[PDB]
Amino acid sequence: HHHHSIRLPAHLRLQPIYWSRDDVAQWLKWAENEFSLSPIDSNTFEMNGKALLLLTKEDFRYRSPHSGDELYELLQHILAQARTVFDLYFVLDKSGSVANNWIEIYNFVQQLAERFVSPEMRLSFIVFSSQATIILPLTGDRGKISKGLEDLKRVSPVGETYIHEGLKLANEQIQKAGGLKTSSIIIALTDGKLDGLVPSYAEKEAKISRSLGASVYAVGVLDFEQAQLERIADSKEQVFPVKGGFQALKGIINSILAQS
Ligand SMILES: [Mg+2]
Ligand SMILES: [Mg+2]
Ligand SMILES: [Mg+2]
Ligand SMILES: [Mg+2]
Ligand SMILES: [Mg+2]
Ligand SMILES: [Mg+2]
Ligand SMILES: [Mg+2]
Ligand code: NA
Ligand code: NA
Ligand code: NA
Ligand code: NA
Ligand code: NA
Repeated sequence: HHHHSIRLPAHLRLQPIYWSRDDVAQWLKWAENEFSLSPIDSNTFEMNGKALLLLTKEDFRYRSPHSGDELYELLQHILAQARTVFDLYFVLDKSGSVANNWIEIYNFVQQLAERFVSPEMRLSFIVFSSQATIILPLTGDRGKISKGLEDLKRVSPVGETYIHEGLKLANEQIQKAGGLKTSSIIIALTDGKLDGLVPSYAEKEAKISRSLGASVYAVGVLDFEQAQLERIADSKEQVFPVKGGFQALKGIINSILAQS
């Protein structure tokens, strides 16, 4: 049948894997009113969206004898709703300077790759030093992404810090994917210590990214050059320190999700 009209509150339209425990509770309140259900206790599902998605339909029925089957099917319909394809490009400094920090860069990327696993996400991994290389071409195939992560872990840092070459490969793929028609995010991990005219080259390439519609983030490693990262990223609000650990990861995750 094609007579379903499920429109969630705007702030609940993100894929349920990103729902907080409070989001789950709000979804229940919305559903009770939308579907004229009997009262749903606010603690019926004391868990976040990742956990909600592990429950079976039987679990829903046990938790809500009056409404669990309907809520489960509602969730399935929400999961089937089309969401805009979102493309994340990681542009990673493998120069000699960040050699003793490669694992820190890799681990930040792995954490973000593990977060952005909803089916509308596609990831690409690029590394740069004296030359830039696409390690993982843009894809939503989680098997290829896992292989891309294994390849990233084996990188041996060496060479100059020619970040413009890495940004160029993100821009080339964004152009091939549709340019302004795409939803594209670049995440550059670097200390931002650029030599010669590389600052000019990098800022030019980043402005090209923005002319293609992309939003540019910079994650700083080591004693990174904050001002330089601010000129590459869209703004200081899109510059995060890799040293901020979970708080920096949460900050950048929320910022990216808020581009949807
Ligand atoms: Mg509504
Ligand atoms: Mg909104
Ligand atoms: Mg929340
Ligand atoms: Mg029953
Ligand atoms: Mg460097
Ligand atoms: Mg510099
Ligand atoms: Mg999160
Ligand atoms: Na319906
Ligand atoms: Na790969
Ligand atoms: Na793209
Ligand atoms: Na965008
Ligand atoms: Na600027």
